[PDB]
Amino acid sequence: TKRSQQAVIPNIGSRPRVRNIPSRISIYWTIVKPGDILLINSTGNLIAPR
Amino acid sequence: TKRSQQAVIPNIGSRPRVRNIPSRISIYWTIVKPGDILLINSTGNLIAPR
Amino acid sequence: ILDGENCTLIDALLGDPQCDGFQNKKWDLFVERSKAYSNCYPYDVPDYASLRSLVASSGTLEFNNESFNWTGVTQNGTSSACIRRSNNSFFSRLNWLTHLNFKYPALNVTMPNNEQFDKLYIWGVHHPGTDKDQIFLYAQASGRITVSTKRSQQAVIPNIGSRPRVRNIPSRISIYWTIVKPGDILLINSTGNLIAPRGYFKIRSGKSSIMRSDAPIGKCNSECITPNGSIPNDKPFQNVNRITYGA
Amino acid sequence: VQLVQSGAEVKKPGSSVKVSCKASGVTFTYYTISWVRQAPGQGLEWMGGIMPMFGTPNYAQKFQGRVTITADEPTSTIYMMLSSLRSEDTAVYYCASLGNYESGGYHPYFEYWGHGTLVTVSS
Amino acid sequence: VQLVQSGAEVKKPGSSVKVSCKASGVTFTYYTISWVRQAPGQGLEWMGGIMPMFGTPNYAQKFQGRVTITADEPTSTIYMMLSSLRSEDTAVYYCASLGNYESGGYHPYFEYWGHGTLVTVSS
Amino acid sequence: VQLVQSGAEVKKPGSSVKVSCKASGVTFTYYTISWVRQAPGQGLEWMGGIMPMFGTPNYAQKFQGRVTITADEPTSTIYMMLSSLRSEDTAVYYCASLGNYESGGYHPYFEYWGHGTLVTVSS
Amino acid sequence: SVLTQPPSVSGAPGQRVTISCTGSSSNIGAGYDVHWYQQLPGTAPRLLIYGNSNRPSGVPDRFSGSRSGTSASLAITGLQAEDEADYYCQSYDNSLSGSGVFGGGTKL
Amino acid sequence: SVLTQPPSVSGAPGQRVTISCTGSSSNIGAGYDVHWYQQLPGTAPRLLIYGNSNRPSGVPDRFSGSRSGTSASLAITGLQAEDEADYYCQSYDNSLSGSGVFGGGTKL
Amino acid sequence: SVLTQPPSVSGAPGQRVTISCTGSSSNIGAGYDVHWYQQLPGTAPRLLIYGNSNRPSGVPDRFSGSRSGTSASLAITGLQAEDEADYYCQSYDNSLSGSGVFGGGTKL
Repeated sequence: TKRSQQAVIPNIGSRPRVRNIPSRISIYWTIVKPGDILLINSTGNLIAPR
Repeated sequence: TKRSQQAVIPNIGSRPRVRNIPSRISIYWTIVKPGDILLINSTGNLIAPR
Repeated sequence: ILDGENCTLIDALLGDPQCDGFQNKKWDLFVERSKAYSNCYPYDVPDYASLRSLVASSGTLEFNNESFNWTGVTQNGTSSACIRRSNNSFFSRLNWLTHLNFKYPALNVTMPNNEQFDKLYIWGVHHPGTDKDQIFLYAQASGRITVSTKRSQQAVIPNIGSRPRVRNIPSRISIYWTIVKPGDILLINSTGNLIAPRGYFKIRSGKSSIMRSDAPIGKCNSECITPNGSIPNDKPFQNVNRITYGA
Repeated sequence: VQLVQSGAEVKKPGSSVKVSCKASGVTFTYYTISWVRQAPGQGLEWMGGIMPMFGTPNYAQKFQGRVTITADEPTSTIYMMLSSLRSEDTAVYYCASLGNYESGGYHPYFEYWGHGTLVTVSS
Repeated sequence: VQLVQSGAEVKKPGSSVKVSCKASGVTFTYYTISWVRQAPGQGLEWMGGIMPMFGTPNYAQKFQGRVTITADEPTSTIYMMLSSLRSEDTAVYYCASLGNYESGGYHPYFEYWGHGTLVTVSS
Repeated sequence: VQLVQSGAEVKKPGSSVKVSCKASGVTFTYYTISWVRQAPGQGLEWMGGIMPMFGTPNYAQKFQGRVTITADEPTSTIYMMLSSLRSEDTAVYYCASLGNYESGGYHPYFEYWGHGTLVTVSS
Repeated sequence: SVLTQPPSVSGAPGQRVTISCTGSSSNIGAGYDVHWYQQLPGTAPRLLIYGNSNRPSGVPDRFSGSRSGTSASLAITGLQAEDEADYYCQSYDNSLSGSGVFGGGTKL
Repeated sequence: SVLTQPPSVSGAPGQRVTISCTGSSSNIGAGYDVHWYQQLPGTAPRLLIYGNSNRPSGVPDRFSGSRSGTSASLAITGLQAEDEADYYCQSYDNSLSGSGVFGGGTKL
Repeated sequence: SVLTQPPSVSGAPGQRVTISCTGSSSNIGAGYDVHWYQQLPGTAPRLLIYGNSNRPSGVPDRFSGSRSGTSASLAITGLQAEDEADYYCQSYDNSLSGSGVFGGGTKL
């Protein structure tokens, strides 16, 4: 946003299987104030908001 | 320094243009106590102190 | 009382050779001296304050060796910065893995917790001071470590680079910890630079704590100990020191 | 880096060899000093090896027992002791520093060479 | 990984085909099982595909409507149903697992093959 | 990006040249606009250069003192002023934008060219 | 079916170089690769080339290939009489699904 | 002007290989590249090679080059009669600014 | 000693290509490299190739090598009469230590 930057790099690797899934989803949040703009640059692995 | 290490990797990417600039500067600080030594290794993108 | 001579709590936890006698010790109050200093491999701890606090509150150094399957790498790594008895050695509780036959296979080691208590695992990441040194030790230029449980993931990427030489070492060791609850499983994937653990610490809850003080230890009976010394507790208030322990 | 080995004239009856090879100004700490011999009339033969900052010097198992490598903190000397000298140990002994490269099938090579002490065994 | 397809002798008048292909011991979870036919006297023809852990099996639009792939949690079976069998569905049906490679113009190839059920339609 | 240079008919006695080259729709902010001349009958000769967002325009030291490049915020014009015109400044002046590539021995090349103003000096 | 394939002839020579050439228009020339699946008679086909140049675990240096522009070609550099089998090429298509275009396969 | 350039001759052959060779001492041989700008008569020049080997968006496989030590050379592998134009080489210099050294350019 | 070495002959030719070939079984063919140490008479040997193809700081383009499968070979492409010296090959071994297998070295 105009005020913040969150840069996340996914980590490929096997984790203990919880209910047969060795992968994980990391959840993040960002707040956008009036007048600001959200901009999502992604080259992969993005679970997009609706 | 003898006591601390700060390793920062810049993130190339476009952000919302604030006053026609799509880039940002991240500011960091380090304290050096008497008897210690500051050491800056940089391979680029360093905004150096004066 | 366990009077910490020359050892800090963290050094006593890792096992710097000068501090070898503090093995499997228990304590109600750990007394740290201001003269303490480290004489092993230079290290830093991210969130040092939290690790120091959590060991101190547990109040035990009970250590159980555990058999990790490190097939394919060299064990019992040793350094000239941490000499025990004029021989090269290392932190007694950490296991420095290096290459074998100039290969460091990708590790994927698992160790289940089938007990009924939590386990505290201490491990570390080595940051060589030169890209040259990185090859000599692990045969792989890059490196990435990822240790996971069912609940947590810690992904650390070592940083090759020269730091100011402290006791002739331009490299550092970063110390990390992970807690494994009953029923969970620790899984360590490493492609290099992993300072492996040799086991787990028991973790308890109780009245233990830690205190910085330079007062000599005495043969007496007093319920509250402060850095100025023990004080009588017959009076309801006191003005000696805001840092206290006991009633 | 420049490796300075010299001396070791003669040691006739028994074990007396000792060589120094004081390395000068080597930057990367986890280096090596690998001792190599060359008998007059025969090629090389790896014979020792050490990392001063690391531990446990390494031998070639054709000399395990009759060799011993050490180091020193203030001076960077690299001391080698031979036990039970025989007529089969007349040669020139070199001390070399290993260098690296990043590739598959990595293998360390002998970057910098010293000059060689002329150990000699005779009546 | 080893793929185990079997059975499917004859289904003459109408829709009765069903094939299983129980995959054994596949490690990476987001794998695939792509069904391929080979009529006797003609080459291959992609006809289906599924990722058991992902959703919505994928078809070739020359069979959309007369085919259906499913899966199962406890057993790793891959059940495929044909509807409205005709004489144009006498062939050998394979089940294969796709593998990867990192390059431009990526395209997944058929790493491991099963053995093939001999579906046959006759009077 | 498209570069729009135009005008500059004649400037006979002294210093009057001024050229604009309004760049259109350049995305990456830290770009360049490097001026290049081509006398009729001779090849190119670098003569100036500027980064509008950066500072301190750069010259060729064969013109230092008799050239001056500036910029503008609202319009993207690149204004260039020549001082003390002589008969040795009859040429065609281009304005080009530099582009990159990642390699050893990096060197920026002239990606996009303008069209060229016909500066002319005559009695 | 969609990919154009040398219909039924590879012209089985002696031990010289034998080449099978497959081509098609855009949706195969839009940047996608080819593979090469040898099919021993009856047995399920075995993979030989992926990504137009690589060789999987367990294929000799006798086989090779290359995609040159808007066409691709297998290249059997060596040859032997125990390698007589079909050869199928896979590619991708952009007819909104078009995944496994195979063709007809050469012979011998 | 600084780079030595084949003065005015490319010796326009038929459709064989034509090569223009440019060279200069250190400050051009200190590790810096060359480029190649063709100039159709009158119109602003068009780029052909950057980094001594690459080809930009929209140049055929007729043009190529290489910097070999302390010299560089364009190599027009093919040729045709509608490509008759100048060819300019850029390099860098270390006379404390020395940016856009070009030369004189060949012909045809 | 362990590595097989062309015993004492390089067959010093004129200015042609001269090749020394060293080979050994597994524990040298298990993926490890070779190097090439030239030894001027008397003076400590000087490194020429590491990793079967590279050349250190200060060796001309006259020397080259390659490990092809379960054998390796130096290749002195050029030749001159002031390069007459030994050539030793290093490899690795897996007899549980086996570090510096050298051999006997060629000549001239």
